[PDB]
Amino acid sequence: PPERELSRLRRLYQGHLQEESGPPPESMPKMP
Amino acid sequence: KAYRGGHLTIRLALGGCTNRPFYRIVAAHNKCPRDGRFVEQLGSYDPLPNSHGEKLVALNLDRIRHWIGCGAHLSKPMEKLLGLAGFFPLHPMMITNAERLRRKRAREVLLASQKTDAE
Amino acid sequence: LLSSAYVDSHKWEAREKEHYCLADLASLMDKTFERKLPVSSLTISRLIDNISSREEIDHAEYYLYKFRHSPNCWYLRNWTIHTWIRQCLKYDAQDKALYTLVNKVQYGIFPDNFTFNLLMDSFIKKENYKDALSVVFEVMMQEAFEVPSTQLLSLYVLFHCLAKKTDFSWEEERNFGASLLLPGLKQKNSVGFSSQLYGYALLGKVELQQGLRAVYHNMPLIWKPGYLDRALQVMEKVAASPEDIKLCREALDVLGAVLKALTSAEKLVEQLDIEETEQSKLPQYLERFKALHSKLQALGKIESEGLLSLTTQLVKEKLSTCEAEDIATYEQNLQQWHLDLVQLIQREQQQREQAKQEYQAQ
Amino acid sequence: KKVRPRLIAELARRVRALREQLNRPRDSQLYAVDYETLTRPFSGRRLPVRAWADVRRESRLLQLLGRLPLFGLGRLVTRKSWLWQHDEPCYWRLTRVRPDYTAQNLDHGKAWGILTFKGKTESEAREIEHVMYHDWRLVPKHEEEAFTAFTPAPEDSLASVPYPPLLRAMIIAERQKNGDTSTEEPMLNVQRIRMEPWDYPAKQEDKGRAKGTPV
Repeated sequence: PPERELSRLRRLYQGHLQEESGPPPESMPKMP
Repeated sequence: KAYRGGHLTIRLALGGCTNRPFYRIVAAHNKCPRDGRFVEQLGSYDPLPNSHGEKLVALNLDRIRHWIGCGAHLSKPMEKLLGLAGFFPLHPMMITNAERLRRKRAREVLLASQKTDAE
Repeated sequence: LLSSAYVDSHKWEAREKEHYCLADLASLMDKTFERKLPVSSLTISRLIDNISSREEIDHAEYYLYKFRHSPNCWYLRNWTIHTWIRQCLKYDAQDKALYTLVNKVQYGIFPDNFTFNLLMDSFIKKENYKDALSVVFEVMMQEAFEVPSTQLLSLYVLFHCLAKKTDFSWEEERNFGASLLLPGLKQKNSVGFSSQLYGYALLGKVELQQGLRAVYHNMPLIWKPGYLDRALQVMEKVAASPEDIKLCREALDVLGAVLKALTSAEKLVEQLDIEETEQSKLPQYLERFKALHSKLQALGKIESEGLLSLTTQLVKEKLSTCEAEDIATYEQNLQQWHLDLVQLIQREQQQREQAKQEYQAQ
Repeated sequence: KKVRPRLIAELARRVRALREQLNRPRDSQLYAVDYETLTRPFSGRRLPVRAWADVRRESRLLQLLGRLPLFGLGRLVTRKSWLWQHDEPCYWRLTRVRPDYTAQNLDHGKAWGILTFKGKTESEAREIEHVMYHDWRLVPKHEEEAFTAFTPAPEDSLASVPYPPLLRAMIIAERQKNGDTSTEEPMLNVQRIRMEPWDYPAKQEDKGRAKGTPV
């Protein structure tokens, strides 16, 4: 999502935030 | 038993015995008991894999389309079944839960490698 | 500052009245309130219209409060509000008119621009600029600077009180800043642009010291940050305007002192984290100020005369012309108020006549 | 077979309906709040945690209009939640106000107006919801022009989406069974499906009201 929309959500939920997650892996990982 | 308001819903009614669940897909008034009176049975769902390693799901698509066309709602587990069948789109939470599982296993794979590297 | 023709009360005292006894109307309203029934705007109109002593001023105030807290509080007419102020000035009760105006929420006293001038002018004649300033702060809270006459009288009272004032509380800088900005935006002259600069400077100081919410909360101001930036945009506009428009040195010194005091030296964040805060933009403002300050001095667009002195000249020039237009609208309101009042007296008569005829048959 | 009439049931039914109209609680009672505990003294129920900060900082609508002539008819009022959520102007244009005369400060009541949500104005006025919320701000007169200024962006929205995989295969299999040999892809028309934001003002006329039971 754009950076302005993430800033809008960080203000709306200021004080009750988690760490921002990035794009997920392209495939399902596997335990070696 | 006329209820105050309410509506029809396509949902899963639990059957079977202890540790052996079996679901019947039914259209029923949302206020009725889970396993009680229903309007029509629209299929079934066996969540336990059979001898062929399969989860069997029966869908009366003709009657499912009829009751949706008559104003029937869908429970969340029912929406996910229709998404898996390709009848509906994949539910937003099936997609999101899959991404969460990928991030979860990407951290475990990273922790495992860091441990082997230290070894 | 207002002529005698503007303050004259002959045409108001010549209004068509219905003689009543305050005690009678006061009793009729008491019975209606006990029955939890709505009172008519014509009843409160007669009660206020038939005041005849400083002692009745206190009784009428009690029923303006009771009518404000009644089902028909919205129907309080303008001629009743105008009359209430006229009565308070006639029986030397300016402290009562000012009390109800400050407590407009409890009494519903929302005067028009003409009535604001009569009350504010009375305090100016007696040189009671403390109370005249309280009227200006009420004109600002109601955003009633739509008439040029009210704009000039307000700027005159503000500059007269700012010259003597030295120590400012943040609640006073806010009220002074807003009272200087609104009439300044309406005046397209040197006194007008210097008021915008002066106003933005005081508001910009409150923004950085007390926060942006302390500026707009319960104020006729916008909730967008950058009041010091809008002060500099005035200096930019003056530098690209006809030579007739200039800026006073007293206003520029106020902004310079604010910028130097800020640069030299509940927890809810309202601004997006990607935007630049105002505290981080102070060095940029101080640089823009010194650049524009020298640009305006080379163009000869700085005025040496004081704001109070420059405003006094503007009043003598344009106030006489504004009184003529306000007196014209005042006469039009008296006639329209007379027609509207007659229709209320007739509608009441027909209702009593219709009731008598039907009640007798019952 | 003729059911015996139940007169006490009808009697009580009318007495209850009557007492609910003559003893109805007013807005100043239902929508009062204790700003220290953040509870409504009418029912003793606390407000949700996400509303605590605004309840202490923002104003109710009638707290703004009670200070204006004619209770602010014709003025523009916006909400702090709209200012934070949307960049396009969202506001009500007030047309009618019914103040709660029983409030000491006349800071409760109802209001009607014309809605302009995200730059699009409605055709008719209606009752405003969330009038009792601590969330309202008055647009200054000298800021109305700059606040309402809006340029409609081109509604370059998608017109059709595919069918789900199984539904598509069944629609195509039905074509071929009936002799149709078209190769056009089945498509769902989503133009008629106008998606409103979840914070779009709902119909206040069709909204209920808390029943009388003061604590």
